[PDB]
Amino acid sequence: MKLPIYLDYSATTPVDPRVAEKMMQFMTMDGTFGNPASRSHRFGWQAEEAVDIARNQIADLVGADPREIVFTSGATESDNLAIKGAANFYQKKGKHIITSKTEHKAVLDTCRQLEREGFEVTYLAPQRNGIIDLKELEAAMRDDTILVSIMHVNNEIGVVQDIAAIGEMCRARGIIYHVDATQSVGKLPIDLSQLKVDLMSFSGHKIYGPKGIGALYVRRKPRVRIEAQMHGGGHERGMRSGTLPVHQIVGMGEAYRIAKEEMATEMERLRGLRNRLWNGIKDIEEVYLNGDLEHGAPNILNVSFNYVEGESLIMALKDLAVSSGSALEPSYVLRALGLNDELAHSSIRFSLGRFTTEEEIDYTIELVRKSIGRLRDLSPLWEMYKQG
Amino acid sequence: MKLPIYLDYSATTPVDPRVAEKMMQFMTMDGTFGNPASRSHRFGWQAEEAVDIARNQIADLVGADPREIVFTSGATESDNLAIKGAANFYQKKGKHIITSKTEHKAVLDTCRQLEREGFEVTYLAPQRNGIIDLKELEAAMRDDTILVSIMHVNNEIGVVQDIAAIGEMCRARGIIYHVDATQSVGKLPIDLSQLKVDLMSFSGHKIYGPKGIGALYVRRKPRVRIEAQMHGGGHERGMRSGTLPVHQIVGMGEAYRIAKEEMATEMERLRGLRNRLWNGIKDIEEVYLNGDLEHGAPNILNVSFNYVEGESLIMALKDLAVSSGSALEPSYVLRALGLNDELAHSSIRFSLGRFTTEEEIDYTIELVRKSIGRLRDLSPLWEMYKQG
Amino acid sequence: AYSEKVIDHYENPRNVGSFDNNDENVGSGMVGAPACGDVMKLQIKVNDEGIIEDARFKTYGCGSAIASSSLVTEWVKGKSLDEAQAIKNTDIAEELELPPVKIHCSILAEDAIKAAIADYKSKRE
Amino acid sequence: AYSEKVIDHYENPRNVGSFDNNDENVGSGMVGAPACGDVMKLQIKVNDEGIIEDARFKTYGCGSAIASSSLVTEWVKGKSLDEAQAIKNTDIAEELELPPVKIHCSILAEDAIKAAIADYKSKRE
Ligand SMILES: *Cc1c(COP(=O)(O)O)cnc(C)c1O
Ligand SMILES: *Cc1c(COP(=O)(O)O)cnc(C)c1O
Repeated sequence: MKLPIYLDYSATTPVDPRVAEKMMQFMTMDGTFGNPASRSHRFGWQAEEAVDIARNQIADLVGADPREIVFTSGATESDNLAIKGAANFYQKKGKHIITSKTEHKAVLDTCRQLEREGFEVTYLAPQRNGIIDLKELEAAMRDDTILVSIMHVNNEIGVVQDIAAIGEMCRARGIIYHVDATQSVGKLPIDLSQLKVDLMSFSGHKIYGPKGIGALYVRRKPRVRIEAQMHGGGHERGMRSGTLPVHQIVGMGEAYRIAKEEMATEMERLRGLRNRLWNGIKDIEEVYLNGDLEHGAPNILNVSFNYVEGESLIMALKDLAVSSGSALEPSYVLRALGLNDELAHSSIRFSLGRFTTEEEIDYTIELVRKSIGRLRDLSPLWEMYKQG
Repeated sequence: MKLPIYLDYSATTPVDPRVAEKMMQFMTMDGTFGNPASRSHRFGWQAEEAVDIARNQIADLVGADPREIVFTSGATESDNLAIKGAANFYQKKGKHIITSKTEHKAVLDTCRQLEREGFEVTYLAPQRNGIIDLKELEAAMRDDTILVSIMHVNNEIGVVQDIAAIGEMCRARGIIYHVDATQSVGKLPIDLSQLKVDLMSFSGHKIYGPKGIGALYVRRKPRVRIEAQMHGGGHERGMRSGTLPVHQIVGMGEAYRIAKEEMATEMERLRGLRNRLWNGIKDIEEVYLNGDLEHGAPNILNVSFNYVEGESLIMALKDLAVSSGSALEPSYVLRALGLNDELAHSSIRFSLGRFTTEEEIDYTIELVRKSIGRLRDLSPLWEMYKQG
Repeated sequence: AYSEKVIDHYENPRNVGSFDNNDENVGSGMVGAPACGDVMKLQIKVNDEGIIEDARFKTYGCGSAIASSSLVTEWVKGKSLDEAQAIKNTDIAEELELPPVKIHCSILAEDAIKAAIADYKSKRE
Repeated sequence: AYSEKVIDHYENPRNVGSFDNNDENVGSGMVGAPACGDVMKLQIKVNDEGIIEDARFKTYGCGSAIASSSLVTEWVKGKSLDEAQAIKNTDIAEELELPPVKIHCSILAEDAIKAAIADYKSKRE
């Protein structure tokens, strides 16, 4: 054992040892510490070669051309670059953008800014199960719609949108389609040679890579074009200027090479635990699953418990390191699903990972049963519910 | 010895061992790998505390309030954030910006973009010694000038602009003043409690920290305000959204704590070498110093050799890892100084550092004497010069 | 970010339960204050001719909110009608060392005890 | 990014120097081509009645540009006036394995030899 039990892999994941020891060789004076931009000597070249390896490692995992891989500082920057770059590029065709109310902040806040820049954004409401209704997406599309952004796996509830089907719809009407795939990379399979996705964002620290490094897939064929948001030398094919963080990039490339291998088995193991977990608590009187057990990420499970206050719940689960629908504002995701503020407040996001064990899932199962029945004993609302 | 000799510290510096071993403790599952944003458990807290330590370490080195420290991905992003954020904020007062033609690309390219956004930029030409004439800066200032950006130490020639004097001029006319201090941090002394500087950019990998991490000083008093360019949660006091790269930040904080200590002696040592180097080559018939031996950075030395072609020179110096005035374009810095394309082409930027030795400086001195006299023997221009 | 006393009272709340609302000896007041959407039910039973015999509570909110009403039931035992009447939220906050944010838990706790008292007085009749 | 042969010729250029421009045996042509701003001076002295005795060069440009004119002086030795006349830049580029970018070094090398020849023919008179 070892308390508290880390069940917050969706917030961040621990850098796999293999990822780290590879990074070390690109830092100190005796390692490969050079600047790839230095195109005039050995140091810059050796760094440059390591960069390419990683760029390919990342590309192979998603079935893309390494040239389509643009390096950023993380999924946040990627999301910003993707939606801002394209919107400013294809603005002459139109200024209307479509997206899901449940999108990660990096996307929503970007659209809020764009709105105040003159663009028009349509935030779509998802069904009670989090799934987006494609009929509604279609109705929202107009001749001047230029960009659509729907994420693969959701970071709060782990629901999986049919990005493939959406890609078709978009391509069909000639609309740029962006996918925040940060929670799905290395978990769910991705092949950009099949997928009609124009822009995709990944980070590393969600799949056991280092923080502060990400990538942005920009389709080469049919060519998708974006306006750089980071100027100063026109690096990354003039899409993202700035020195390439080699040791950080190596880290990513390596974590992606590992993902490609162990993703198959690992993801089905997590699915067994997640199921186990829900099994052990689904019988509790008024618990609510947020998302879709069937069609949802295998590593994320978000549930809402009725008649107990959000904060008192978190406190009761001192032994666990999870996340919640609290922040002076409940989770906007859970409220876009059609949960009232109270039910939204009292939600726990269990996120499993590499180090999770059946042993721990069992401990949590009991811990949750214990806490809820106890807090409900203190609850005067529970009583009123219990009797009329 | 050990060839080739690394004289390109201005491109990047090797992560000091102490910096690295501190970073390692914030990566793996047994270290402090948590997300600072996770405000609901031990993991997020321990990471959060380490972040603060580093934020202060950085602040103490420059004499600033840690709250004035905004984290970025590097000096490029800082430069972008600084100039873009303020320009979009204070745009109602005016849309005119002033800057030096010799500024790093991260600044210039930013202003090129802004120009195409509706702003008006005045790129000032420096004197033959690289120093900016303050009388000219003043003449350029108008009632609608809102921002001025002049860098401390120049990255190509290492000239030092009197940022203090400029700060006064700006504050006096109520103009926001930004300083790209990336080449000067941990080398030249900086105290923002004395300096009238409103915005300052630093990175880490120029002073033996990890790449892909930087900071942006935003003055608290008198309050300077900027519009965030990276949206998604309003982190860093709503100026820079995105997960804080702990291990990267720790790296910076640690490299700055080290700088504060060893900067005093180290910088005067480098000055001795740089002098030694120039001593050994200043006697060569037609060599030209770019910058100001007196008033210039102690670690950078950029010289132009006449009557030899740029590329042939670089090739001759196979044994050294330096940088040059080549890229289909000579160095715009050296051409803004008033050097013709040929003299600009054939320039070498020697940048010294932690590991540089007198032994190596001597080797370079002879190597340069050897090469130039040899290439001049092949030069038909040299002959025409030699005889009428 | 919680205080030690709050943890104690949250993890071991004193006087959980409820009284018969027609006990004649009992005055019950259930006050909530949507604004954060909490709600606590406190109620007493009085030693006829003044003094308070016993009280009980149930609550829904932070550990602070809980510890708040817990403390109150504890304080009220052995008190008078009026002695408990002049308790004042401020004192409850000081005791538990409540941060500015969770100050509303005191106000509410006070509301609760005062409301229970008023209920007792109203029934006699 | 340079080829082995280029390195050889750059580091050990063959036939560096210059001839007397009034040698009567010598035809000298100095051609440059601002466009990259290089310049190479090549000149020969001919074995009266056709064949070429010896040549010499000086140049200013890349290692490629240098190796280019170096090679040419080497090739021209023992050649004829016309044999050397039909050298063609392409052949020079193939030999040195020049990348698309440094192709201008061939064109120039050819220019140089052709210009030197023309100079010899012009003086006789
Ligand atoms: C965590 C997360 C992000 C943020 O990306 P960083 O690389 O952490 O800046 C963006 N999108 C999703 C879906 C995430 O889960
Ligand atoms: C290297 C450099 C930069 C770039 O900053 P990174 O942190 O390398 O992105 C900016 N300004 C100056 C003066 C530099 O020397």
